[PDB]
Amino acid sequence: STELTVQSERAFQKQPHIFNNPKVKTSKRTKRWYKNAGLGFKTPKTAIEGSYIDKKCPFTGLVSIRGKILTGTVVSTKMHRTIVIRRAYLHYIPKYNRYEKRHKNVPVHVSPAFRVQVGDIVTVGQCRPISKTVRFNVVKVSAAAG
Amino acid sequence: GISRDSRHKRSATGAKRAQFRKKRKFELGRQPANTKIGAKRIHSVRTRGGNKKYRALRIETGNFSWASEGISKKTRIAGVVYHPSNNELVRTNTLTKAAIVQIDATPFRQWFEAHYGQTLGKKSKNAERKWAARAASAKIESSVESQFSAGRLYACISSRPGQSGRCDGYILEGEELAFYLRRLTAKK
Amino acid sequence: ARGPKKHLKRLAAPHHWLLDKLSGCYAPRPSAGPHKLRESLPLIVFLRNRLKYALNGREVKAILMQRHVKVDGKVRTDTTYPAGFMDVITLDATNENFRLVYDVKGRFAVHRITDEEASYKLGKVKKVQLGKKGVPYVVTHDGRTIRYPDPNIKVNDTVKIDLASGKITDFIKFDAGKLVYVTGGRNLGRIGTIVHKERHDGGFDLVHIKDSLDNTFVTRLNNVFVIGEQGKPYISLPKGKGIKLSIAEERDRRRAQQGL
RNA sequence: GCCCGUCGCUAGUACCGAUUGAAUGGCUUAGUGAGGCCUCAGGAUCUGCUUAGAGCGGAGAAUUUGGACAAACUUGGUCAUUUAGAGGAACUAAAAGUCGUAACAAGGUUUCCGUAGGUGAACCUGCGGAAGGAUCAUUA
RNA sequence: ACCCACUCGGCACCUUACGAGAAAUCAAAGUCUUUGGGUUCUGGGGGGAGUAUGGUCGCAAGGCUGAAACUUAAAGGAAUUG
RNA sequence: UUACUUUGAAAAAAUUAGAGUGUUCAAAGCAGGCGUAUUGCUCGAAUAUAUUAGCAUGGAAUAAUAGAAUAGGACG
RNA sequence: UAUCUGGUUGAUCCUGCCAGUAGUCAUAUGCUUGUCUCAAAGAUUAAGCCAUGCAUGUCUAAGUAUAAGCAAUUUAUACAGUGAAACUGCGAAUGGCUCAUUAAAUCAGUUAUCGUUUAUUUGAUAGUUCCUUACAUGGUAUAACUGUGGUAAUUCUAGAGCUAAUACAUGCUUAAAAUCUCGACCCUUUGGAAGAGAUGUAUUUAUUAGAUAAAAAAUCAAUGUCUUCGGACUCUUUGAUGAUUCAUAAUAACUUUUCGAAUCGCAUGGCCUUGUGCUGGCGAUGGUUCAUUCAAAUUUCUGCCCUAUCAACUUUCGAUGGUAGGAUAGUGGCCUACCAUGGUUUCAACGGGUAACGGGGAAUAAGGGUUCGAUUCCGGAGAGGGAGCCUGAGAAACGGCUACCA
RNA sequence: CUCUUAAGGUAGCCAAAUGCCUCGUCAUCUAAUUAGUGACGCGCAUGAAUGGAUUAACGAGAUUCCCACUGUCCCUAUCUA
RNA sequence: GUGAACAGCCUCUAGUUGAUAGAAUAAUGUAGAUAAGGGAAGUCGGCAAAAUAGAUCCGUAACUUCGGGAUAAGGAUUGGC
Ligand SMILES: NC[C@@H]1O[C@H](O[C@H]2[C@@H](O)[C@H](O[C@@H]3[C@@H](O)[C@H](N)C[C@H](N)[C@H]3O[C@H]3O[C@H](CO)[C@@H](O)[C@H](O)[C@H]3N)O[C@@H]2CO)[C@H](N)[C@@H](O)[C@@H]1O
Ligand SMILES: NC[C@@H]1O[C@H](O[C@H]2[C@@H](O)[C@H](O[C@@H]3[C@@H](O)[C@H](N)C[C@H](N)[C@H]3O[C@H]3O[C@H](CO)[C@@H](O)[C@H](O)[C@H]3N)O[C@@H]2CO)[C@H](N)[C@@H](O)[C@@H]1O
Ligand SMILES: NC[C@@H]1O[C@H](O[C@H]2[C@@H](O)[C@H](O[C@@H]3[C@@H](O)[C@H](N)C[C@H](N)[C@H]3O[C@H]3O[C@H](CO)[C@@H](O)[C@H](O)[C@H]3N)O[C@@H]2CO)[C@H](N)[C@@H](O)[C@@H]1O
Ligand SMILES: NC[C@@H]1O[C@H](O[C@H]2[C@@H](O)[C@H](O[C@@H]3[C@@H](O)[C@H](N)C[C@H](N)[C@H]3O[C@H]3O[C@H](CO)[C@@H](O)[C@H](O)[C@H]3N)O[C@@H]2CO)[C@H](N)[C@@H](O)[C@@H]1O
Ligand SMILES: NC[C@@H]1O[C@H](O[C@H]2[C@@H](O)[C@H](O[C@@H]3[C@@H](O)[C@H](N)C[C@H](N)[C@H]3O[C@H]3O[C@H](CO)[C@@H](O)[C@H](O)[C@H]3N)O[C@@H]2CO)[C@H](N)[C@@H](O)[C@@H]1O
Ligand SMILES: [Mg+2]
Ligand SMILES: [Mg+2]
Ligand SMILES: [Mg+2]
Ligand SMILES: [Mg+2]
Ligand SMILES: [Mg+2]
Ligand SMILES: [Mg+2]
Ligand SMILES: [Mg+2]
Ligand SMILES: [Mg+2]
Ligand SMILES: [Mg+2]
Ligand SMILES: [Mg+2]
Ligand SMILES: [Mg+2]
Ligand SMILES: [Mg+2]
Ligand SMILES: [Mg+2]
Ligand SMILES: [Mg+2]
Ligand SMILES: [Mg+2]
Ligand SMILES: [Mg+2]
Ligand SMILES: [Mg+2]
Ligand SMILES: [Mg+2]
Ligand SMILES: [Mg+2]
Ligand SMILES: [Mg+2]
Ligand SMILES: [Mg+2]
Ligand SMILES: [Mg+2]
Ligand SMILES: [Mg+2]
Ligand SMILES: [Mg+2]
Ligand SMILES: [Mg+2]
Ligand SMILES: [Mg+2]
Ligand SMILES: [Mg+2]
Ligand SMILES: [Mg+2]
Ligand SMILES: [Mg+2]
Ligand SMILES: [Mg+2]
Ligand SMILES: [Mg+2]
Ligand SMILES: [Mg+2]
Ligand SMILES: [Mg+2]
Ligand SMILES: [Mg+2]
Ligand SMILES: [Mg+2]
Ligand SMILES: [Mg+2]
Ligand SMILES: [Mg+2]
Ligand SMILES: [Mg+2]
Ligand SMILES: [Mg+2]
Ligand SMILES: [Mg+2]
Ligand SMILES: [Mg+2]
Ligand SMILES: [Mg+2]
Ligand SMILES: [Mg+2]
Ligand SMILES: [Mg+2]
Ligand SMILES: [Mg+2]
Ligand SMILES: [Mg+2]
Ligand SMILES: [Mg+2]
Ligand SMILES: [Mg+2]
Ligand SMILES: [Mg+2]
Ligand SMILES: [Mg+2]
Ligand SMILES: [Mg+2]
Ligand SMILES: [Mg+2]
Ligand SMILES: [Mg+2]
Ligand SMILES: [Mg+2]
Ligand SMILES: [Mg+2]
Ligand SMILES: [Mg+2]
Ligand SMILES: [Mg+2]
Ligand SMILES: [Mg+2]
Ligand SMILES: [Mg+2]
Ligand SMILES: [Mg+2]
Ligand SMILES: [Mg+2]
Ligand SMILES: [Mg+2]
Ligand SMILES: [Mg+2]
Ligand SMILES: [Mg+2]
Ligand SMILES: [Mg+2]
Ligand SMILES: [Mg+2]
Ligand SMILES: [Mg+2]
Ligand SMILES: [Mg+2]
Ligand SMILES: [Mg+2]
Ligand SMILES: [Mg+2]
Ligand SMILES: [Mg+2]
Ligand SMILES: [Mg+2]
Ligand SMILES: [Mg+2]
Ligand SMILES: [Mg+2]
Ligand SMILES: [Mg+2]
Ligand SMILES: [Mg+2]
Ligand SMILES: [Mg+2]
Ligand SMILES: [Mg+2]
Ligand SMILES: [Mg+2]
Ligand SMILES: [Mg+2]
Ligand SMILES: [Mg+2]
Ligand SMILES: [Mg+2]
Ligand SMILES: [Mg+2]
Ligand SMILES: [Mg+2]
Ligand SMILES: [Mg+2]
Ligand SMILES: [Mg+2]
Ligand SMILES: [Mg+2]
Ligand SMILES: [Mg+2]
Ligand SMILES: [Mg+2]
Ligand SMILES: [Mg+2]
Ligand SMILES: [Mg+2]
Ligand SMILES: [Mg+2]
Ligand SMILES: [Mg+2]
Ligand SMILES: [Mg+2]
Ligand SMILES: [Mg+2]
Ligand SMILES: [Mg+2]
Ligand SMILES: [Mg+2]
Ligand SMILES: [Mg+2]
Ligand SMILES: [Mg+2]
Ligand SMILES: [Mg+2]
Ligand SMILES: [Mg+2]
Ligand SMILES: [Mg+2]
Ligand SMILES: [Mg+2]
Ligand SMILES: [Mg+2]
Repeated sequence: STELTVQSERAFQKQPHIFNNPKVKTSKRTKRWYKNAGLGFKTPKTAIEGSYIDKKCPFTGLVSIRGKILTGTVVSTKMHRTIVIRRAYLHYIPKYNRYEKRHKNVPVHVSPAFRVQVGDIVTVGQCRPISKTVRFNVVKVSAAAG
Repeated sequence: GISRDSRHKRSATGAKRAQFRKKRKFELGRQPANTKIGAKRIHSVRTRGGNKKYRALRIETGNFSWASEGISKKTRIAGVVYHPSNNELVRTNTLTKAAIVQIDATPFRQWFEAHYGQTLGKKSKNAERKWAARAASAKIESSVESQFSAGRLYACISSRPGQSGRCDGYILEGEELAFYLRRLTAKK
Repeated sequence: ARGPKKHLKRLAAPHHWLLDKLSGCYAPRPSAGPHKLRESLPLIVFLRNRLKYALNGREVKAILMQRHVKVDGKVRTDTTYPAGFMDVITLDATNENFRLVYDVKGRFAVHRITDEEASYKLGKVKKVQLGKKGVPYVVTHDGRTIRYPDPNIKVNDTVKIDLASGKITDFIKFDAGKLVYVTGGRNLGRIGTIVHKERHDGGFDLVHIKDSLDNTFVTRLNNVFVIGEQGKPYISLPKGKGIKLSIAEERDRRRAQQGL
């Protein structure tokens, strides 16, 4: 997961209404717009200091996290800028006064700010339909396992 | 009519779901108006809840903005050149967003020479007052000046012509100007 | 289902109207109001089912169309008009007035206030924002929007409101230990003071409460209405003053005043 | 005594079955394709602006270019549910027919198993089992 | 190599029922209405029938999987006396 | 760090349970009750419920889970 | 509201089913049938087909009356009482019915809209319109109506002539500033100055602000005041959120330029130079944005019955994702273009069945359960089957239209 | 049980390229079928390397039907060497 | 050259231009063609004739000696620039 100079698309990649003037000159030539997701979620280093665009990123992008916030472990990284999380849970079946183990998979967009891999319990939260299946964005990432 | 529903689609598991109900107006969609250069013709659409969308059909001459100058004048919009989605729009010269068109540069040339006083790219004592102050900001770009020699400038449609009815944009500057240049020459 | 629903069925109506099961299939379906018809009193319910002045459906109209009733200072023609919390309802030819306030069981109580105290009302400021030209504005629970308000007023305050004109006569902020009427919930209709406001980021702040008899209980911030300064409301509460006497305690008081 | 199978008659259920068997519905490849909607047009008639008369604008019917939507017809397939059938081949009912007597006594060749072949019928024989045997037993 | 005592781990055996079971019997077939250490498999009256059908495996004989209609008040186990 | 456990909030009305009340009894209903019965007083319409999910909360047993092994550990 | 009995034998104890018993807001049927209260009822078979009737229409003082309409006798000579028709307005998207589809679908409880639309209702919001010639109020067009007509026939209509508006199309109008540009002429310094435009609101794009947490001196361009040849620098404008590119404001433009009252009813007051001058009362209907209300659309989490004689499924031709666009009221593979190869599954996908609309609930009454829910409430779907659509705030409507099939 | 002459048609198959009666009978196909196919079988006179039954693939072999196709026909006409 | 190709069609080299000839254009022939609507009703029988046809993509049943059946069946495409 190493992104290039990030300007490779048939379209130009820039955050909306972010204009660094050609006439005026600064030390780092172009500006950067990041934000604060809220709910005590640290908007990380790579976002502010990265080159990426990602109009779908929880920061540096046009989405907004509201509603549920969920956890679960990364299953599939195979996609691009989205991933699959697996939230395991039990289920109470009263007749036998016992539990059965169910599970659900959540497709979730992942910012190029974060780096995730098969492993990796990860915190994720819901922002609007971004694509088809995906209602959730990766807002927080811990390490994997031993 | 066209349907925006997600239930004609397949489930993420892949299964094909039975038709649960009929089509309802609020999930509809309508036909693109593929707006091309020409004597202005704009059709009204009666939207949801009344109101109006405006179909761009033939669009010449709409508003454009020179970013760094902070000024906006109206010009002709010759045609398209590039387009990230479909070259078909280039070839057919259709106007949408992200268009990268070419516009009349002359009303954009006039403002400059009647402001900064330098003719572009080669009495009234109250005027030399002003032109004195505004200098030292009077260098634009090597890449933004050269197009004034031709008479047409590189601009990108930022409106949604089939929606608003206006076709508007902003002249290309900075690296964004460079990005589409490295396209036009290394593509065509 | 193709549009707006113009009917209400009996048994689907709000429980706090205390309608009877039989007598019809339908309720009045309050009009589109200042108040949500969920929590609201249609004029017909008040006049006919509470004041017992009107005996009919046709009779309630004969009152209104006789120009009799007003509400919050202004005459109200509408049969189903949804008089809500903290309203006025003046009848000149009967000389009375009523401020609508909840029971300790949670129903709208039939509560007479005098020719004054029906001057002003209280309302909870739901939002405060910037309007056109820069003009700030504020709006109450009942949908009164009041312009150029006090920069101190934020959401979850109350506002004392002159009727015949409008605007704002002082106000009461929201902090520890203020008088509060409970707008809806399990504890709806109770009165108390603020033991704490449990903050919750992303919705549903819990508000701790203590009443005159030192009972504790919690509800939603959205249902917490500030009615004034501790032990001193800004309006006139009815009997029991929202004290929530226990069911066991109730039985005695009924068999107490019952004798000889 | 109990008791097996064939054979013989009476009634009943399902099965196999030539019919490239029928019927109903869903999803469908192909071909064709109404209708309104969008769009390129068209311009019966009627008609305003600047200046008999000429230039530029608006209103608009039939008709029409292209497009998406798309019923539906024809022909195929697929899935479902139901169903006709000469004949075939079972099983089940009803009893004291016919043939013998396989099993129950060491049932008169102990019985039974898997397998294999054979026989009007139960059955008979080969091999390897088991004991649920007719032997819990020959340091003698 | 033999004897003797101890101790694991074996193929069985004997006596007692402490218990258990319908009984025959059982050191487990006990620790079960004082009902739960963990876990796998199967059975749910007798037939019809391991039949029909589909699938699958086999060169084949066959194996694995495996119904329903319908029929029936018994079938059965252990033990007792004849 | 979860699973769990308590308290709560937010839970439609009917319906179930259930308080009250003399529909003549009752099934019901949510009425009613006292009066001076010549321009009247007045208490009601309680209460508790599927226990999964979600939300807030107290609990830290039980059972899980992470943590310094070629130190790439902690600390100022 | 913790029970059992009858039946396999010569008798016996077991296994085991058959049989009995009781309940059912559970249906049919038979026999019988007096009184009060109460009241389910073509769901099941066939969302099969239906002769006829009915079921959606609607006027206040307060849009439009010259009815060859009724009525008194109108101060009523513009109208004025009543009031058919017809115009404009609004509704006809509610109800009521049915359970045919529908198995992650609907639905429930629970979230979301920092992802949209909203008639109405309630609450606020508007001095700005012409520019170089109605404001004592512009223009025509038409229905009803009358009259000449066609067709077997319909809630069919032709053409001839009248006349209205809150219909249709038009269109003036008002304060004081203040900031912007551009700039005739005067001509030196730290130099200036008439008067010519521009500024309501909305539409479209671009850019700017929407900020602060703790304190000190040096830099450059031109000023931003100011005093007395000494140059001083005093002061940073936020509303809200967990969170925004939010509210709101700023500049440059843009627009077949949105709204900015040519509108009705009751009154008849007050002023003075007395012109029918000037000014005035409570109402009704409107209208721009905003909030509100009645809603709508999508949406988070978790939860469905039988089936493996269904084990792999999705990806032609959208299957999963990325970008851009288009379309929508708006998010989104909703659609298109390009690009990647993703997405689901033994924790049971995918497929099949359902004599399946989901739920609130119902029957049964040790506990734990078993069974049912077409059906009074809520949500959903549909109006013979399918699709398409006009009007509209709201419909993919059927007691609306268009087509096909039957 | 008998009988002449050794036995006395088993497994299979069938109106079969083997059946007289015979255009057997039943079903199927058709408006109609001495045709075809499926059955039935005391089979004049099937029947086991005189080989019996089955059989994928193959065939200028014999046979029936279907779709397509057509002057084969209705019903004939015209053109060129 | 076209093409899968020693195919068929046209061509360079080379060899031929030889097969009695002239005039007509009846009938019937021999050989080559086309037919409205119907579509095997023709006939012992579809005899003859007609329809199919290359290539690319798609899809492809029973049965089976598992090798086949298979080009099964059924569809779409095809120039030029
Ligand atoms: N890098 C400079 C800029 O930083 C900006 O972000 C910073 C501030 O502009 C932003 O300010 C927020 C603002 O976003 C929001 N819309 C309104 C809010 N009142 C402001 O302030 C907020 O942050 C400040 C601290 O800066 C706090 O003191 C304050 O309590 C908090 N409300 O908080 C950020 C603090 O680091 C943007 N990311 C972007 O424009 C740009 O990157
Ligand atoms: N009602 C008759 C017809 O129903 C049709 O609709 C049918 C379908 O929508 C639906 O059919 C389903 C089908 O979707 C699904 N994929 C398979 C399922 N077996 C079918 O089911 C149907 O047929 C089966 C028998 O096959 C019946 O047992 C069942 O009751 C019936 N619903 O059920 C309906 C049949 O009742 C059409 N609306 C129309 O042609 C006609 O009205
Ligand atoms: N009767 C009033 C109440 O209705 C409620 O009805 C439920 C639904 O109507 C409502 O559903 C959502 C709601 O969660 C959400 N916050 C707002 C949303 N508009 C609602 O959904 C609505 O739109 C969807 C989609 O078009 C429809 O399918 C649905 O019928 C409709 N109610 O959520 C409610 C609770 O799940 C409940 N039955 C109950 O609280 C109460 O009876
Ligand atoms: N035609 C088969 C039908 O099977 C039905 O049920 C059958 C099975 O569903 C049921 O269970 C069988 C079991 O017998 C067999 N010996 C083991 C097998 N795993 C089980 O199978 C069943 O359960 C497993 C999960 O355990 C599922 O994965 C499987 O799909 C399901 N058939 O047992 C039955 C077979 O004995 C009914 N018996 C009847 O409808 C019919 O017999
Ligand atoms: N395969 C087609 C190829 O093209 C030609 O064949 C085509 C034509 O020659 C042939 O034409 C035949 C005609 O010959 C024959 N004698 C009569 C037939 N009706 C015609 O054919 C056509 O007829 C009409 C249209 O005219 C349609 O109804 C019919 O479907 C069509 N096949 O139709 C053939 C297409 O089906 C050449 N014979 C040959 O190159 C090759 O066969
Ligand atoms: Mg990635
Ligand atoms: Mg569609
Ligand atoms: Mg109402
Ligand atoms: Mg609700
Ligand atoms: Mg029989
Ligand atoms: Mg088709
Ligand atoms: Mg068409
Ligand atoms: Mg039979
Ligand atoms: Mg047969
Ligand atoms: Mg005998
Ligand atoms: Mg015998
Ligand atoms: Mg014997
Ligand atoms: Mg013997
Ligand atoms: Mg013997
Ligand atoms: Mg003997
Ligand atoms: Mg023997
Ligand atoms: Mg024996
Ligand atoms: Mg033998
Ligand atoms: Mg025999
Ligand atoms: Mg046995
Ligand atoms: Mg017990
Ligand atoms: Mg059994
Ligand atoms: Mg077997
Ligand atoms: Mg089998
Ligand atoms: Mg025995
Ligand atoms: Mg009760
Ligand atoms: Mg342990
Ligand atoms: Mg027995
Ligand atoms: Mg019984
Ligand atoms: Mg019915
Ligand atoms: Mg009914
Ligand atoms: Mg309805
Ligand atoms: Mg289904
Ligand atoms: Mg819900
Ligand atoms: Mg006109
Ligand atoms: Mg006319
Ligand atoms: Mg006329
Ligand atoms: Mg903005
Ligand atoms: Mg009003
Ligand atoms: Mg794949
Ligand atoms: Mg399609
Ligand atoms: Mg995308
Ligand atoms: Mg997009
Ligand atoms: Mg969208
Ligand atoms: Mg793939
Ligand atoms: Mg159904
Ligand atoms: Mg059900
Ligand atoms: Mg239901
Ligand atoms: Mg019970
Ligand atoms: Mg119970
Ligand atoms: Mg029990
Ligand atoms: Mg039904
Ligand atoms: Mg049912
Ligand atoms: Mg309903
Ligand atoms: Mg019908
Ligand atoms: Mg209208
Ligand atoms: Mg509908
Ligand atoms: Mg309707
Ligand atoms: Mg319809
Ligand atoms: Mg109807
Ligand atoms: Mg024989
Ligand atoms: Mg012979
Ligand atoms: Mg023999
Ligand atoms: Mg033999
Ligand atoms: Mg024969
Ligand atoms: Mg024959
Ligand atoms: Mg044969
Ligand atoms: Mg023969
Ligand atoms: Mg024949
Ligand atoms: Mg024959
Ligand atoms: Mg035959
Ligand atoms: Mg025979
Ligand atoms: Mg024979
Ligand atoms: Mg004979
Ligand atoms: Mg012979
Ligand atoms: Mg021989
Ligand atoms: Mg021989
Ligand atoms: Mg022979
Ligand atoms: Mg042979
Ligand atoms: Mg062959
Ligand atoms: Mg052949
Ligand atoms: Mg052949
Ligand atoms: Mg042949
Ligand atoms: Mg021919
Ligand atoms: Mg070649
Ligand atoms: Mg060749
Ligand atoms: Mg010769
Ligand atoms: Mg000659
Ligand atoms: Mg000839
Ligand atoms: Mg010939
Ligand atoms: Mg020809
Ligand atoms: Mg012909
Ligand atoms: Mg033809
Ligand atoms: Mg044909
Ligand atoms: Mg023939
Ligand atoms: Mg013939
Ligand atoms: Mg013949
Ligand atoms: Mg031939
Ligand atoms: Mg020919
Ligand atoms: Mg292939
Ligand atoms: Mg095979
Ligand atoms: Mg083929
Ligand atoms: Mg074949
Ligand atoms: Mg081509």
